[PDB]
Amino acid sequence: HHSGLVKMSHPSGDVEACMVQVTCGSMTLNGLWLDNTVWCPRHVMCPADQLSDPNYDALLISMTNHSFSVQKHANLRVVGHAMQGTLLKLTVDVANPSTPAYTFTTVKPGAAFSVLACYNGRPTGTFTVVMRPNYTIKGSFLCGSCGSVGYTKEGSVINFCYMHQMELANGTHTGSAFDGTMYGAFMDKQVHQVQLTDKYCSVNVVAWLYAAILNGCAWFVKPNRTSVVSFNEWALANQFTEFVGTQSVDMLAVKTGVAIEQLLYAIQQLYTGFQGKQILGSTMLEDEFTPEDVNMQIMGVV
Amino acid sequence: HHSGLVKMSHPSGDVEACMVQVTCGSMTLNGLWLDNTVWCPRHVMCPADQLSDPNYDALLISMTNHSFSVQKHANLRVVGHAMQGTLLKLTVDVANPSTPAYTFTTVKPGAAFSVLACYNGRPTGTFTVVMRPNYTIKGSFLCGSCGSVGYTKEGSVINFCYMHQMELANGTHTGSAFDGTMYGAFMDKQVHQVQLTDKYCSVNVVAWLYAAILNGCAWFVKPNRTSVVSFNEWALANQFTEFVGTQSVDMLAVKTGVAIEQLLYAIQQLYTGFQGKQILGSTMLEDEFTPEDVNMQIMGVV
Repeated sequence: HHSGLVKMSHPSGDVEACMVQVTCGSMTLNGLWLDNTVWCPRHVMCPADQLSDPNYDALLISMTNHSFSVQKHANLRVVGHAMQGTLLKLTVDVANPSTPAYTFTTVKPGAAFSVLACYNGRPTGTFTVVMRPNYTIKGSFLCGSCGSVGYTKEGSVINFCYMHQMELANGTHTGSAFDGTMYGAFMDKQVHQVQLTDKYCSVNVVAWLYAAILNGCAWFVKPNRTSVVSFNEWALANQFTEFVGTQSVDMLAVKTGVAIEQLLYAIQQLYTGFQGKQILGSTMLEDEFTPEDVNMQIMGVV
Repeated sequence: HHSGLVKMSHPSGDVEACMVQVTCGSMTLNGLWLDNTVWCPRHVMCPADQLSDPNYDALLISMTNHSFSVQKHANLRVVGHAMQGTLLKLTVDVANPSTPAYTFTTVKPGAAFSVLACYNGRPTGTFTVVMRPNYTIKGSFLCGSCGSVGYTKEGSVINFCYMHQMELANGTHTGSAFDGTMYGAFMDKQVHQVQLTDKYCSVNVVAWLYAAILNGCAWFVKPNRTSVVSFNEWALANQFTEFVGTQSVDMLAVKTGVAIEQLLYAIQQLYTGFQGKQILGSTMLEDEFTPEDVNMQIMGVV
């Protein structure tokens, strides 16, 4: 029985109309054109032959407005340049007439967001990811994809949360918030960097087990219960995040009549082994679907 | 090590500008507005209290142009109505100024395509699926989503291949081609229908194993070989599709130096058990990624 659960992205049209190409010297990547501002990663200033441990403060000073070329696939004349953390803020002379209603925000581990992968200012695909507990995402990014953006949507308002910067040695990806900070302890330097350990997102595992119940698959449900506090102590020893419930999890508990604390116990047992049984066609726990995804795609509740 | 492989959809903007709401009597669903034509599922004519085994020929005759209301979220005046298989073809007085370059086509089992899920003429998410060997897809569709469309893209040209019609008892979905035929032996009737058995898509499994090698995971590779002909005889007895190679598979064979016939042997062995080992973090074979996906997302080859 198919769960009805898929990796679902926001429609990308509104963001598509905001993507531009930014070139500086030997380097080309993507930017995001909102109002009179173009945001892009600051390593566009960096000579393609010196991306290792660059001095961005000095590269910045060396640039003038004419050092930047912004192109929509039109030329947008740059009339101002600034650096905020790991991002540039270029002011251009034309405001984007397709600028949507938007905010900036910072996404938290466990939460999902949509990504528009672009090359040369040209959108090429969209996908959705969860921010891992070690502040990477498991994306699909190649050379020339920096500046691609990740975003959520609430109603008509687009909440930009991510601008892609780099790949780590283990094939996962990270980038910046639009306040210029990198997610995690990462730096936009092409050198060896420690990576924090990943973890299962307990809340998303709970969501997944609820999805299974909503699909009639409930063999893992016993009357036994672990409290939230005792789960969280267990979790620290076991590479799960600590669980923090939400209203969306409460809704699932109500629709199913199965308590969070019964699924926490179930997780503790399934972690040691499924024992031949499957769950929604899987033999390991799934933490890539959020309580919100389950509520929306299975129950029609946004 | 993350493969770099994700479920990737085309950017949806071009199709978003083609979606409308179609209402007839008690029923509302989505349509696709290209040129002066709006396509939508024919059960929009069916009284919401009689969707079981309807007589569409008689419902059709009972309609006039004013029986249909088309709305873009504008009102498009209907000046012609026709039925082609399981689809209506409404002619409207305004041509869609955002009509992209397009074709119609029919997607084949194993092949991937992007879906724009809409409700009330309003796009709400996008995702990508593979056409299963029993001519269902594992989608995420609720009431009011009929008329959502699936499509591929070649360059700038959008190839429409699917208009959503129904959910089956096992939670999978099917619909029509734009020639009006349903995929498989399905009928657009809300009654019990046999369902063919699903199968692993051998070609996509081969793609997946190649992806694993490209990510450094090659323990399942032995010098042993099964020919294509002997695999295909095995496959019929084992709920795999018969394998049919393509140029995109040949490219992967060349990049890796590992022959198709070595991975066919590997599949025959992994089918009986992985034996504790994993493959790209999975303990079962994966057939949701195509040779094209692997070439594009891992190697930069379209």
